[PDB]
Amino acid sequence: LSSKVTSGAASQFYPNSIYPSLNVEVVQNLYALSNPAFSSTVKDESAIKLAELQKETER
Amino acid sequence: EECMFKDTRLDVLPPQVNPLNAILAQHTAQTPVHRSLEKRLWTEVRATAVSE
Repeated sequence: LSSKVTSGAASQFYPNSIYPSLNVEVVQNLYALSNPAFSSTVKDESAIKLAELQKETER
Repeated sequence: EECMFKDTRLDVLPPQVNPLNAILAQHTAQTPVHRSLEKRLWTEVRATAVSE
């Protein structure tokens, strides 16, 4: 799943309805619920290579 | 020829290189990325295990 839709058709049936015939639609994305964690050395020839590989992985 | 009458220990010192960096580098080069993310999951689940 990617999105959630709503539909307020029951406002016509609601008593003392302030919103009769509410023909609109709300759509909300879901990537936070699907992935809450989305928000988140002397120039040697070894440590800089390690940093490069770690950066590639994170990339 | 006059090597005995000198002190070049400062001219020649042992390097401060950590071989662990080359070892972890060869480990990352051998491993794939999904295992790295799995290891991040193992660490997170271990954190929750220590929490509970």
